[PDB]
Amino acid sequence: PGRLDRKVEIPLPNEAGRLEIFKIHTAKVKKTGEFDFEAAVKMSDGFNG
Amino acid sequence: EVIELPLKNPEIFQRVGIKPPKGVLLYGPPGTGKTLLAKAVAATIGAN
Amino acid sequence: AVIAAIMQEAGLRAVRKNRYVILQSDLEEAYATQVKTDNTVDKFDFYK
Amino acid sequence: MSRDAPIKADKDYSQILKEEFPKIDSLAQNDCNSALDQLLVLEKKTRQASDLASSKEVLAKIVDLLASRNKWDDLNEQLTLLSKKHGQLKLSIQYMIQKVMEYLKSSKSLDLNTRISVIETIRVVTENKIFVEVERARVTKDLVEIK
Amino acid sequence: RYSFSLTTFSPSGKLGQIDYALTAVKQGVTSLGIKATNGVVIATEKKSSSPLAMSETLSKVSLLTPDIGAVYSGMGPDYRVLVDKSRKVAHTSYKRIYGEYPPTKLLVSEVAKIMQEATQSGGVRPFGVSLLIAGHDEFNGFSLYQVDPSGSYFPWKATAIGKGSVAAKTFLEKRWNDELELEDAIHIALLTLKESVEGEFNGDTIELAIIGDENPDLLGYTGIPTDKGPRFRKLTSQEINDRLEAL
Amino acid sequence: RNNYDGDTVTFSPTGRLFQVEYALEAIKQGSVTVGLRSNTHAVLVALKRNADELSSYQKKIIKCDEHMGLSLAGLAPDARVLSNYLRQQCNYSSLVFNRKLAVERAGHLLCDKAQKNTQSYGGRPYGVGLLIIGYDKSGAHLLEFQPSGNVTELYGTAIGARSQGAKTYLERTLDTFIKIDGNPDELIKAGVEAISQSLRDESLTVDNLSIAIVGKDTPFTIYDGEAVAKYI
Amino acid sequence: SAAGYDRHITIFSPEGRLYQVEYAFKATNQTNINSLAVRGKDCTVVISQKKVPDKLLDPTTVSYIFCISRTIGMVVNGPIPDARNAALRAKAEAAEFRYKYGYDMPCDVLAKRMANLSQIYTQRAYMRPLGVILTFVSVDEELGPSIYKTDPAGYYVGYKATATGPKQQEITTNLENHFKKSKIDHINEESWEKVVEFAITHMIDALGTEFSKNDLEVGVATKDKFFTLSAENIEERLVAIAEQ
Amino acid sequence: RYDSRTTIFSPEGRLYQVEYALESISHAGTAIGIMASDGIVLAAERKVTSTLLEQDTSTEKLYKLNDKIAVAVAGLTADAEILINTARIHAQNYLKTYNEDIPVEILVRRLSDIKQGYTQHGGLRPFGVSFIYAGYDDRYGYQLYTSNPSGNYTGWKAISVGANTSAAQTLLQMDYKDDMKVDDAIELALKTLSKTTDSSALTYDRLEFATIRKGANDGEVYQKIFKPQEIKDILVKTGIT
Amino acid sequence: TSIMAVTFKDGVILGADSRTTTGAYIANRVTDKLTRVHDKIWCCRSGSAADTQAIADIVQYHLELYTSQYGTPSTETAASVFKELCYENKDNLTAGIIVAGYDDKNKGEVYTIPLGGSVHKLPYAIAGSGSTFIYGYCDKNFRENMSKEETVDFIKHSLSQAIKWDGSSGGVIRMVVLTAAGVERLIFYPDEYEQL
Amino acid sequence: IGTGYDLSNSVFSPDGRNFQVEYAVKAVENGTTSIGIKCNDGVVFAVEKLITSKLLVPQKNVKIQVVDRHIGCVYSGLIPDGRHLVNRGREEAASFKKLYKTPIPIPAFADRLGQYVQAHTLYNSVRPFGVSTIFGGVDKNGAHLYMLEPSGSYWGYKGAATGKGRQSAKAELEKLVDHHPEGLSAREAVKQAAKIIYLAHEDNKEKDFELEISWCSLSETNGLHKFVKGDLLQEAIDFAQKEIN
Ligand SMILES: Nc1ncnc2c1ncn2[C@@H]1O[C@H](COP(=O)(O)OP(=O)(O)O)[C@@H](O)[C@H]1O
Ligand SMILES: [Mg+2]
Repeated sequence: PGRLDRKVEIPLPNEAGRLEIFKIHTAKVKKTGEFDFEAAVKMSDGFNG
Repeated sequence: EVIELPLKNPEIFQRVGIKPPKGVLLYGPPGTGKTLLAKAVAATIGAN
Repeated sequence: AVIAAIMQEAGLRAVRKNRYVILQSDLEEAYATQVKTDNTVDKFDFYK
Repeated sequence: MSRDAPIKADKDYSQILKEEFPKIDSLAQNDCNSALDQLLVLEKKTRQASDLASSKEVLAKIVDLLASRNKWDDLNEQLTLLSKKHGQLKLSIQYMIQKVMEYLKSSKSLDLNTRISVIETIRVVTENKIFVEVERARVTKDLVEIK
Repeated sequence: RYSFSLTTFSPSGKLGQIDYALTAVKQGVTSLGIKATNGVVIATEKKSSSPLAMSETLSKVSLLTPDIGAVYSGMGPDYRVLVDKSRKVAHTSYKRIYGEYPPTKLLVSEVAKIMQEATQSGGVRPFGVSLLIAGHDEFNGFSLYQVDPSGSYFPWKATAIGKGSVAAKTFLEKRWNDELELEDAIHIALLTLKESVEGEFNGDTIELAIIGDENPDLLGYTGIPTDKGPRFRKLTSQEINDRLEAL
Repeated sequence: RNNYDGDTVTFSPTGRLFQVEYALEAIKQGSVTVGLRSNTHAVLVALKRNADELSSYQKKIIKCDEHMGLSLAGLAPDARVLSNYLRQQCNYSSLVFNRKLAVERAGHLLCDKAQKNTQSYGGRPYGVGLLIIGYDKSGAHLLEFQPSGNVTELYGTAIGARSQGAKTYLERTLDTFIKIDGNPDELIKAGVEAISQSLRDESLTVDNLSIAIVGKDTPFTIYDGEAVAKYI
Repeated sequence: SAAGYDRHITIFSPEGRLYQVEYAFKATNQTNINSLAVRGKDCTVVISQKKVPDKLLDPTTVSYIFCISRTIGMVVNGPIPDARNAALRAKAEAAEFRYKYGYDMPCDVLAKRMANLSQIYTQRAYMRPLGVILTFVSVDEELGPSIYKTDPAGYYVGYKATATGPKQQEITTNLENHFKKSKIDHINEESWEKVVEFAITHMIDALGTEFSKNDLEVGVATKDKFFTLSAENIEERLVAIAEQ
Repeated sequence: RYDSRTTIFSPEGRLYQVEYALESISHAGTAIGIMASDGIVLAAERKVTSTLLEQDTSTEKLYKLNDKIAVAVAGLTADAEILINTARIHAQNYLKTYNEDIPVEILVRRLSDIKQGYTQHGGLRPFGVSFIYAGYDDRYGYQLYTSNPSGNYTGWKAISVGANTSAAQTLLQMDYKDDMKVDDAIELALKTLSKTTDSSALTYDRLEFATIRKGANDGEVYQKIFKPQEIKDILVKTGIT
Repeated sequence: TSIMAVTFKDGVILGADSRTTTGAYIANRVTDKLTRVHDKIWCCRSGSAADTQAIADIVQYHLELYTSQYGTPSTETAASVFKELCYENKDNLTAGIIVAGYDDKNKGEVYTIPLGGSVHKLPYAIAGSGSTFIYGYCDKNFRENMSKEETVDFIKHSLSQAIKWDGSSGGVIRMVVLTAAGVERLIFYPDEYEQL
Repeated sequence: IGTGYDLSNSVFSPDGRNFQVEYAVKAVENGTTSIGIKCNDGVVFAVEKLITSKLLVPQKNVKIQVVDRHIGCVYSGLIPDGRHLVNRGREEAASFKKLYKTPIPIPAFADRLGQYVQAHTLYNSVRPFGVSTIFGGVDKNGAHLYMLEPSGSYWGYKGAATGKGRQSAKAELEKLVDHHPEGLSAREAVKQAAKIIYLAHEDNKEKDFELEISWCSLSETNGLHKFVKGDLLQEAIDFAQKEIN
């Protein structure tokens, strides 16, 4: 104690957390219009960013 | 709460007398993006 | 060790509340958190 | 809020009853409560983004309510009741609360009305902690200035 | 290597499964017994790790027979079977041979005998618990005994077992007298147990019972004066409160 | 992996049992026999081994009943047991039901026997493959028994050591011998042709052949010596 | 750690607790469902989630809630195999008690004989412990509403309300706050229906997810009877919540 | 090694299990039988103690098996419990069958056989109990045996089993005599016990005693477990207290 | 002890005489012989008392499990469970049991089990030592699918004849109506039926 | 995963699984494709039986069996392990006929089977069964089709699949359910049953197959089980060939 005193746990992005992660990424690369993000998140259940 | 509060004012922690608290262990499965969060915390403070 | 950690959480919460001193509410909340002894038998409650 | 088709489907519902708005507006003079309930059917649903469907209707309605010297009491009870019961997404029901501040702050319909009314708004959103915790600032400044 | 049969002895002697069973016992709740000259008081504390769980549902003080109750320290599941097997042997061996409940001394041997079998076989584990059994009979007086998962029994004036044993034991050593009332013995009991926990000590969560003198109240039938009521009596919370207030 | 091969009650990750696969390997390690059949007859032809040339052979053909019989390939201990049990089933059928036990049902009971020891601790997969023939009401049938217990109806099959040369041969003539009917002799002939190609570094002798025939109007009979010297 | 004796429930650890018996408490989150039961003032309601991940399954055979005997329910968490075996045993026990002792078997006597049976499975090495938490519900002939949770170790303890599953802790805290503020140990609602409504409200809150009439299965104990509700009776209760 | 079953042998023809089971008996308290030609005295030391242990109303290593033969106990008490009960049944079974009490030699033989059986047969522990037998039967008079946990027996005129076996035996044979006396025998157990034990108090609370005599009455045989207050009384006389 | 079970359009009504006889002494005046084994299946007992009693409880245990495990039991189903016990204990027990029950899909069904054991679907059954005097009355006056009131009258008359002509029949006239509406008890006193 | 915990079928792993029981499922994967199509008036079973040597007699080896006389079963996995499971299912059904004198309810059947798998995961000298068994029929309560997994777990199904080609098999099965809300008429569900197995035989392209389809129908078999044979089976073959090209 006095070096590390607090522990902050990081878990996974949630069912509506996973949603946000798509949005940053699609913008970053090139795309022709995509909108299927409501389905894609269910397929991608339990994924890391 | 851990970092930002005592940095602006060490002044409140000093009134109470309890030490301003430091040391955070970040953990979780890889790809969590906790190194990305390292940036976001210090982005608010504009900290180096 | 358990006593040093109760006063530790007592001063931390105080700062969150934006009060300058501890202060019976800060002592009481922090008391009940980290009493220690029996805190992993919640799901192994065949133990008693 | 999952899928884009169910939000649209509530906007259809909202739109048909906006034609009938002059009929709703007539029943508000008879008694204010009667006029609220027909709109409450579409906003109170399990699904979210329903006061963003129904945004077009309550934008006009809260001006009549505000402007009167009695109807703004039933207006405040309505704003608190949406918060607690549903409170839909972070922007939905939260919009109606926010629109009350704009119209209220500029109008000053009476001084007695304005002074109490602001207290009522701030009350609920101390409790809240999302998007109207940012809007909390807006109405706390306005109130503190009067005092 | 000698640890993990029941069949393997160490070079130094003893069997490991018995040794490891004793470890198990000491993890359980703090329970204690004091022999008096007109009673025996037997006491334990209880928990459930969730307040939602009711505390009468559990019973950690159980009358074995009307004149002999018991407690434990150790694993919960093992107690409940072993008490069923004990009541059931109590009838077989002795409530058809005397036509009523057996003396205390007898029944200690019979329960100790089920332990001896749960060591004797291999591929059958010992029981996880150590009992205190206290009861009263008409020839040896009031009495107290410890029955270990070893299949050995030891007579005791006072003893404690479980987590708070080592501390409870030294407090008992000092404070015990050779002649105490039933009433004084209860006060030494509540107090001893209050060493183990404070601030969550109340009569609700403390189960404390006695084997005292006959009660005509729980006999349930009247007009036959040539049989004695239950020597065992369970005390309630509110009654424990009278004694805890009176301290 | 190869460490789950210790016992039969334990599975491997990909899911096998190494013991059943091993019992299977044993069939190959033993004797060779070639089975084939026709709509009117069933014939087994098998190579008998001898330890040395002061040995006078060990028969591989077990008459089950006067309408059923089998050959063996692999462990001789294993075989003695399964045959004895099968003989019990035919007598049972006769006794209680008055019926020549059908070849189709029979293999399935054989399969049931097999699986008892595969499930259980103790026992062992039976170390032998058997080719069972019979002629019932539904004509000839020829069954292929496995250590797993799977029973497989064929026109012609062969098992045992280096038996694939009979299988390549039978495949070539398949439909040819199916047409051969009403002529027991010719099916014996074809069968000798099939087990010749399988052999290599040995050729046939009078006492290496045991030819086992049951057909339409003939019982099960095991032929030996001077009844296999028309087909030497 | 390891060495022997996570391979045996008849051989102790140097801890004094059997490691494989502890694994049955880690085998209870396997199907990822959560249960809630609460007590009324003459009924017991128990609700556990239904997962039908594919349209191939029929939501009428997907259940975890069982009729054990006329007056007795059970909801199971953890795998289907030990669920059936436990349920069977219970069905057989309930049935037996009656011919021996006469009347309907109390929730408590059933729970206790199943707990004693779980402890035996751990006693012997030739039988493993079960892999389920059993939460039994009945309204008793003389003790009225009763919930007894029997864990796969052979521990059994009663409840005012209980929850089980992997998201349990969240329902458990939700319930602590509720029963503490009212200052009672019961729900004071006097029909079975408004007690089913309250239970729906509370599982929605705790987990934080709206559920559908194809994702709930609800069994209701009243005095003298037990029933499992179909999807269309379950909707009545839902539409009651959805506009009050 | 060749620990792993009890139905194995070793490269040297020892069996580790028989040796290990034997060392178990030197973990439990001293037990002494001294035969004299005017009685046999059994004396034993306890292996447990404390001011709240009751041991002043009870015996737990002197059991009368039947009415003319008794044993002192050394070894595990759990192991001991079952075999004492079996031994008492067979001694007394003889009683029923033949309507005269069992001879000493037969009863020790029987119980040794039962012992041996647990090593010989099955997948069970040997029994780690060494019983000192003291009997009277009119065939050989006074008889002293002890049985090994290996499961065999040899007669004795003095023996000591239980803790500190080697030390006790040396002590006993320095001061023993063949003529002897029963009263000199009591004093001898008390003599040996002072030295052997690791408790320097050596008071009544640690001590068990029974003397079996045929000089007690005449034509009659008396087994007397002494009571705790007699055990105290004799400690003054030998001067240890 | 005449017991009977008669079909009608909406169900089946089981009828009984509650006399219980150990020789010329009446052992108990009033004992219904109609003993429920399930909610909507009930049974009638005649012959040796003790034997039928023993058997009955054994049937309730089978049907407690049938409900529990495999969903609703049937009358057909139930009567088979009688037939099994009686037939295997044909040398130790003598039980004359009429099993009848009301289905919602087959309507009322009556299966009699005679003393050796068989199953016999029939519109009507009479069994016991009191039924052997009313055989003549029952066939002639019966017609299928009466209405309940008319049904009651026929049953009532037959069991009342049976007391007049059999001395081991007597006590109150019990009936248990097994209908969709529930289960209804009916009871009748001698003042009423001796006349009718 | 880790070492140990596999070996013995009653050792629980630190993961809350029993590895031995999983390892069985993997053995079932290798077996030949089977499906069941439930209907609103029947059940259909179809199966992929590979012919692996052409000296085999055609239409003569089957993994279709009847149980009692009203319930169809078909298994995947290891064949003789699958024969024993249907075999205990015949003893149970048969016992049932003496005691209760009625055909088995299909859910009643499922309960009994589910217990047997659970017992051979319950000891240390028995072996966990390495088979699935799709089975069902039509009884008093209309049509029901169940699938029993080698874990000792079962459920009702509107469509069940097991085997190698089981992923392809589920894709077509779902489609059937959506275009047909009634749950598809039984007759046409035979022709459909052929086509789905033809598409699954393209993940097993190397070996020939023989198509065996059997059914149980209230309407067109009088509530009895019987195999589909002759011209009827021919139509199902011809339809399937058509729609795959
Ligand atoms: N919360 C998030 N929002 C957007 N991108 C994210 C988020 N979380 C994870 N990512 C993505 O994952 C990548 C890897 O995370 P990084 O910070 O390198 O992780 P770790 O140390 O946990 O491996 C990120 O650079 C980013 O692209
Ligand atoms: Mg990093």
